[PDB]
Amino acid sequence: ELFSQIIWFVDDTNVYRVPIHKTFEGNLTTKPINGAIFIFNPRTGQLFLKIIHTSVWAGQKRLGQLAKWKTAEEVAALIRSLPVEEQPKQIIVTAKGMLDPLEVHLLDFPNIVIKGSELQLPFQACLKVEKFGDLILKATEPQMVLFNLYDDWLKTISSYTAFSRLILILRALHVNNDRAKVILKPDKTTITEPHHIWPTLTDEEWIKVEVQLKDLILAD
Repeated sequence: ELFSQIIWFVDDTNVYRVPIHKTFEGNLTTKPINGAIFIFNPRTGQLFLKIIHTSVWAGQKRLGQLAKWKTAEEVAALIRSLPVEEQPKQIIVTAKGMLDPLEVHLLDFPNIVIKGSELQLPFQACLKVEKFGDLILKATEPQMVLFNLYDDWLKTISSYTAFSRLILILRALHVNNDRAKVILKPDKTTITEPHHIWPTLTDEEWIKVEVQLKDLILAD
């Protein structure tokens, strides 16, 4: 199932980013900031972060549409740089407009099945995590960076449990950033290792955190 085959979630929601601002003259700004494609392996925790520099948009119209195609191009490029045995067997998109661009970009990979999903998996929230947000903001050229979004969790829990824990974190951060961060710091001495994304907590502390995140998402 979702935990067997190499599977990737692809999120395009942060690729083309135009902050909403009204100029002194009363018009909306149109200038983009750097974005990123998130490509996520839910069994291993592996994240490929492709940073999208604003220079790539210079020139053309209907950039929201074009960004779906850019995302697909970059997914295809990643696949071609990997050995066959590391290539995904399934690609899952939560955005419907990704389906046709991916289908056209992956015609050379007949093994790869592309499907849509109604799952709420908001990588948007990673833009609020400073490790990622700063890296994206400050980039001066495109590049790709590797991450392990499960930290050391798989030493003691299953991929299923880790995936659930991550979705709860991202969803909580997405609906209520400030309260999510409070929940994720239960003690003054709670820290996050420099190479980790998330705090170091005991598995009992995580049970309690996970209930509170669920509650926060339910409260909206």
